[PDB]
Amino acid sequence: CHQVRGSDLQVCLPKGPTCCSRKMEEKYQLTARLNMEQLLQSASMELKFLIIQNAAVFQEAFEIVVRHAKNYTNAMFKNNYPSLTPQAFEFVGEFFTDVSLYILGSDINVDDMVNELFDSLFPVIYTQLMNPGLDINECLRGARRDLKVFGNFPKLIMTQVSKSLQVTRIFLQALNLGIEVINTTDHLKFSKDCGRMLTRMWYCSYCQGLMMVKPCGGYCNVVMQGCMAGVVEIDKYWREYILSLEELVNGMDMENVLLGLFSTIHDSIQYVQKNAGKLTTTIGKLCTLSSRRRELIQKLKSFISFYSALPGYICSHSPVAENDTLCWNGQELVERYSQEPVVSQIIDKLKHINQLLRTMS
Ligand SMILES: *[C@@H]1O[C@H](CO)[C@@H](O)[C@H](O)[C@H]1NC(C)=O
Ligand SMILES: *[C@@H]1O[C@H](CO)[C@@H](O)[C@H](O)[C@H]1NC(C)=O
Repeated sequence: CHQVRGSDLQVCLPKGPTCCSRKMEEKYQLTARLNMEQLLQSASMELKFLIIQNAAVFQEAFEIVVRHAKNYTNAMFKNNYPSLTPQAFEFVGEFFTDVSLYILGSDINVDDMVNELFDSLFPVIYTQLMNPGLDINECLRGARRDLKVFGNFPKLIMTQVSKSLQVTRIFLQALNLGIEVINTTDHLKFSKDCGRMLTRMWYCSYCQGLMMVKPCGGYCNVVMQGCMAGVVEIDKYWREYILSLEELVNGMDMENVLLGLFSTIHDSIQYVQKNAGKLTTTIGKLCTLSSRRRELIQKLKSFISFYSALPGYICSHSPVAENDTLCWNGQELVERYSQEPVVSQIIDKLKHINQLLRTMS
């Protein structure tokens, strides 16, 4: 043994003498772990950055659309229903606040936003528009629904906005989930047998005192196919996630729906006032964007074989003798080579988001 870069070892199969002890064997084991990790990192980096890019852009683009709709809706109220301000400035803000929250994954029930909106809207219509001239607020909030003053305008808005806010939410959910599974890949822990085999493949030749010999490609594939056995099962679910995503995008907006809200609300106010006469009395008694989507799907399809091409990536981006001549077989230099929990969580997450994508478009 010159420079290197009995027997009681536990990894390197000792044909006879050996250059390395049990302690240098443990060194070689940890550097195999570090090496596999770096390689997995490099495999997943470009795809990870792609989805990180678009998740950040699309989130702001959608946030811009909500802010613009809020101000337009606020301005339309200020201009057409000044008697309803400043109260309108408050329930419009309440609604679009929940819009963004619902878009970004918060537990928000759409039927509320609409119902809270109309529950807040009706008392100020009654007091300021229908019968001009504080303790009686809660009665009017209850009579709004008990007397169905807006007809089916709330249901109409409910379906108008729930369909458009659901697709936008799920699109952001799927982008962030892809980041989360791909980022999990470079942290995948493998079996101890795989680690011992990786050590034999990459480093045990130095223990026999060889300097330039590389492992056989065939030996690398048998080793890698054995290491990535659970990982390759993820391929079919990843391909369905890509295709389901491509389905959603080809089917697509939220701007028109949210911009159109004031028009629908205004007609709902007109409906109510068509009944002010009798309604007062009873209440008296009672009381390039699309271009970005395309380019993302284009780049995303180029990575559709990520999990199936992964073992080949590790073998090709490490020194191997793909020729299978004068190569290291794990225990001797040969002339020609002859012969889950975390994974299941990735599966489950891909299954869940793939249902959500399917049943949308
Ligand atoms: C548009 O709406 C958003 C809502 O948060 C607000 O921050 C922004 O200042 C508005 N722009 C105006 C009022 O010019
Ligand atoms: C990636 O995974 C690591 C470890 O699991 C975690 O610390 C990090 O926050 C994750 N990053 C993203 C963007 O998911």
